[PDB]
Amino acid sequence: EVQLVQSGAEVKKPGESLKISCKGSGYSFTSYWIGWVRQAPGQGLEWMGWISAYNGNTNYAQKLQGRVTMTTDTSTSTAYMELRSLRSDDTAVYYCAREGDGAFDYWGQGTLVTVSSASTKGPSVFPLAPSSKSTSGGTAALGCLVKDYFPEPVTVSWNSGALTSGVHTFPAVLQSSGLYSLSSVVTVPSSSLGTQTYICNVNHKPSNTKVDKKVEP
Amino acid sequence: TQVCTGTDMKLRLPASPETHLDMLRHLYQGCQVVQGNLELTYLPTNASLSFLQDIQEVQGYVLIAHNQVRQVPLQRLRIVRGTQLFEDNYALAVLDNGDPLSPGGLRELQLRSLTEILKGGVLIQRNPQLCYQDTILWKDIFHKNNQLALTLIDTNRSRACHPCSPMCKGSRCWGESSEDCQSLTRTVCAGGCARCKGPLPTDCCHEQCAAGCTGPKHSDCLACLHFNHSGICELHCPALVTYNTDTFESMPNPEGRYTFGASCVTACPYNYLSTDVGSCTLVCPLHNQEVTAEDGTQRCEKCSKPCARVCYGLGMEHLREVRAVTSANIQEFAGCKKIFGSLAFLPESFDGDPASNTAPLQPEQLQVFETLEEITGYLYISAWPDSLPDLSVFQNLQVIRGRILHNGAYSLTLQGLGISWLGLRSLRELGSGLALIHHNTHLCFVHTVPWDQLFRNPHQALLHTANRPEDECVGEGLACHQLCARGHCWGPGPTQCVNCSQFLRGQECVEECRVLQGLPREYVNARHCLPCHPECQPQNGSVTCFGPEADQCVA
Amino acid sequence: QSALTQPASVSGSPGQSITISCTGTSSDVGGYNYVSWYQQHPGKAPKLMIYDVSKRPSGVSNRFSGSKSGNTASLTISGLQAEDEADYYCSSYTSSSTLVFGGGTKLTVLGTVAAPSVFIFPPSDEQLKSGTASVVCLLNNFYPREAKVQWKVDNALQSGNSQESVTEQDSKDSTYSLSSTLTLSKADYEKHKVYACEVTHQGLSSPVTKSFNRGEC
Ligand SMILES: *[C@H]1O[C@H](CO)[C@@H](O[C@@H]2O[C@H](CO)[C@@H](O)[C@H](O)[C@H]2NC(C)=O)[C@H](O)[C@H]1NC(C)=O
Repeated sequence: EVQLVQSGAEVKKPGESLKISCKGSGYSFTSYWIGWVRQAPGQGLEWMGWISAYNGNTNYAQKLQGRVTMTTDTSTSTAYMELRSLRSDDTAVYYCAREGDGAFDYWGQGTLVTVSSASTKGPSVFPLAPSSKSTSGGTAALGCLVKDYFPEPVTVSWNSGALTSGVHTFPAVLQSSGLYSLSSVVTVPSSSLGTQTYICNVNHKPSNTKVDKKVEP
Repeated sequence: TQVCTGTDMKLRLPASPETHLDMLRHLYQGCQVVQGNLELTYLPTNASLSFLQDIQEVQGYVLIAHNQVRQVPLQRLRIVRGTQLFEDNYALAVLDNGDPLSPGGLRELQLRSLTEILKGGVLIQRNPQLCYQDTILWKDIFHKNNQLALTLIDTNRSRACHPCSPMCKGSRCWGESSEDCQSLTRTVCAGGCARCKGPLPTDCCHEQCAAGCTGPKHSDCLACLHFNHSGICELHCPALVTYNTDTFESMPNPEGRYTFGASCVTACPYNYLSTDVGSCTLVCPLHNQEVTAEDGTQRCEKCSKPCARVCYGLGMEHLREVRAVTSANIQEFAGCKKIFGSLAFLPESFDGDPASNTAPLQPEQLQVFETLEEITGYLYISAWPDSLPDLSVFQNLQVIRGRILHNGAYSLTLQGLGISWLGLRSLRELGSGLALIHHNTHLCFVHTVPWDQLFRNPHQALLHTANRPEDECVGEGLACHQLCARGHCWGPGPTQCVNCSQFLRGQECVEECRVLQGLPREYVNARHCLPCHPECQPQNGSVTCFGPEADQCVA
Repeated sequence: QSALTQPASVSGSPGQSITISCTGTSSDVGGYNYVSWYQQHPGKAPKLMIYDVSKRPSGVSNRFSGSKSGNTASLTISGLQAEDEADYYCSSYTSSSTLVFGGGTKLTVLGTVAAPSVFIFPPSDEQLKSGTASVVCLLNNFYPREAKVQWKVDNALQSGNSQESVTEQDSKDSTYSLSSTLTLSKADYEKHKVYACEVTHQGLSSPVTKSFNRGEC
């Protein structure tokens, strides 16, 4: 089918240059234009520009000018957003999408590009705990915790994903110590708990520290 | 130059794909106006059409079909007239410009000067990569008085369209550029006037204009709706002769003009006959017959009793429906020196036609054309009996005029034949159009014909391919007999020279005539060698003759 | 340069139904009809609905219907099928050959003004050792988007340290959670014995409290 597949996520230091790739398939690549939009963490969509994959013509943003360059390569069906002189705050989601009548109908998966001055440190894996001391009259809650880490994201799956029930996770927040935190509680029966296996997959591929942390009474 | 003639192939498939574009480039190369039909079909995906780029008018319809080029550069085409129409409805047709078995296909019409369409409608269909056609306000293109404004546009696509340029007022464009924005010239005008260059009445175009204007005057037009007679647009051209109000006797009108296409012309162009009224034609009006001056040209004039009958060829009164020359009609050419019409000989002809019990034409009936010396329409040969090595039966043919061209382009066509040389010895001129000689395995002596000498207009050429290679001709020995001046022949021998750099005894070259020696005894005139009396001087003395009878041969 | 304006605001009541607005200038939406709308669910690409001002791709629900006099710019949803909550985006084509996005608006449907379930957590004898002792509270199921949290570090109304994020309006039961915890390095935890969390939400019967102690079992 129609597929727009982008690069793995990026982490870049101030002064450096980013270079995301977007490979389209299953549709005739030269036939359509390709555009680039980005989303700074919890914020608005921001159109960056578009490319003619047929003739190479490009419109850009007027705020990014000097600093962008989109290209394609017909032979390999790929588009190449390139953002130079990265300085913060370009941090965003960075989609590439296939352009219809001034409008995009098929996107890429996304590409988190993170630009901060600081280096990479992992999370703080902690099991908060519940017994009858934590009974609200017949149903329970429990979940691990994540505090003081870098950079995003932090997958918190629950029992190999083989329990998507009552699991309710929070936005990362920037602390006074400069690194984020959150939670991850599973609404499940204090009909069951402990007795049941509530294992949290607290990944951090930025640290590559796959952590299995099971929480029980 | 300025004017060219179109073509009339319709949808029919190019006999010589390898010369087909090379044809087109020749016809349209410098051309600003095409009296005829702009037909661009079958063009292969990577195919330079830069010659098309000067065309402003198309007098009949425009047909772009079965192509794969992605552009067809007619930015300058400005008005079509739809004199004639595709399927009798359309002044502009784009069909089937897709793919059949970086895709192929036309992507944007880009007809960005096309404001006028005088007669006929628009049919666009089956074009996979074609964008913006449905952006276009077609009723602004169609003339007011245009009776045939029906329109049949398809939008099925297999790709999608960028927006129109930001400069597009109302977002109607012939393509992705600013340059492609549809200029409006009819629906937005002040008052009921039919064309204008702006919304103010002050912008209204002179009523004689057609596509728009730089100003208010009939000097300020983009195209004339009737006749361009100098800087000025008028409804008709000045008459050729003013009458005397008492006598009513013709007096030559000093500032009088002929009409040629849509122009007021001083004198008719080369291959066209001028006429009593004031028109330039390819065919005389009803009660006329063709004249000729010592001045090489021809005129039409009226006749003394109901005119002396003449031979009509194919495509003409009576034969206008018939595909081919055949036994059922071969007799009808009994000893004609000049045929009004064309001859074509098809497989159909020499093979039988049992579909209506008509007999296979025999290699010897063809001799009816031995007297033939002028053809007004074209010659088209595609089958020809194996027996005959050449086209000798036309060895007295001296002019093919082209006035009617095969498929709109070819005065001379020999193809798929078996002949071994050409033998049109007395063919001194192809009046109009191009020759296409292709796919004749055994054809030598093409290279020898000085084809540049036959042609008249510079949009003319021979297109040849799949013939016997000259290398294989020079090699295997066949070549111009040494008596053939400047090396040009139509075949093997001294019978076949185009010019004789010694003398001519009949239809043959001879290094000397028999005025000194030699048996059946002779004498010399205008480079020839004519016989003397059955009984004049049998001698071995000096200069023994001077003439034909016993009147002048000195005894 | 030079974003369109929308309100983050629509609200509305399950069943039906309200409309978003765009709007922007003669040079953009007020001049072009290449005006398109997007539905973004949290942490996903945008969905394409609808384009040209008023038209729907395949699969897009009936009574998504944008149209209107420029310079606005007006998407409308009609039955509020329950899960239509998303951030919503208008975009337009531009006299500068550029795509331009509106600031977005957050659609959010109404329903029962529910009351919170409040479990009470620590962080762990795994947590404390690093020099950290976070006192924790979640806000399970409720409405609307504000209540009053008031930690009890042995009865002291501290302020600062009471961190905060918020999940998207729960997609099956129209509710909010909310992140409320306490910054507590191993320095500020020792001479306090009782630790309660009071969640004063307008939806319960009066301010409700549920309590954890420092060293039971
Ligand atoms: C008809 O009038 C004359 C034809 O003799 C044309 O005058 C030329 O046409 C264009 C621009 O007008 C240019 O080729 C030349 O600048 C003009 N003068 C020349 C050829 O020296 C005129 O174009 C024709 N007008 C129309 C409307 O067809």
